[PDB]
Amino acid sequence: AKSAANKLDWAKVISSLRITGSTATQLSSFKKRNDEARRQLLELQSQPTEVDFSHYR
Amino acid sequence: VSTLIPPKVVSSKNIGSAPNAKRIANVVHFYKSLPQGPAPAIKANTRLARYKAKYFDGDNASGKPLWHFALGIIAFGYSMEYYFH
Repeated sequence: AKSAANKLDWAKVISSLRITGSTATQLSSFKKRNDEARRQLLELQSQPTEVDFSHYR
Repeated sequence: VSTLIPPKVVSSKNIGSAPNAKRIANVVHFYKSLPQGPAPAIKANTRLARYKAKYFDGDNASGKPLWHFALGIIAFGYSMEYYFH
């Protein structure tokens, strides 16, 4: 999924050789990498959102 | 703010470019052009058609016709310079 999302992004960079000066498609790809990179970090740092009534309480 | 879309906008972009001006030019220059030397009209038949095929064609294009012209004057010896001025 994550590798599949940008797999087609390596298709547009090949498509970008004939189309030079793309204002926002790369930015949209940049945006879809900026938020997605924020996704993996968010879930990996995400502890189980709970207070351990057994131990931590 | 969104996914920009200039990959597919050539339907109206293929009119202003310089090669398109040449494109619409030479394609008209090609369709009607005769394929393999067709319609050359090599059989010339007009009055002195024989002359048109020996020297008047231009394959030789030498001093023979003026030689023929000179011989015509020679054959007219007793018509212009003799029996007359």
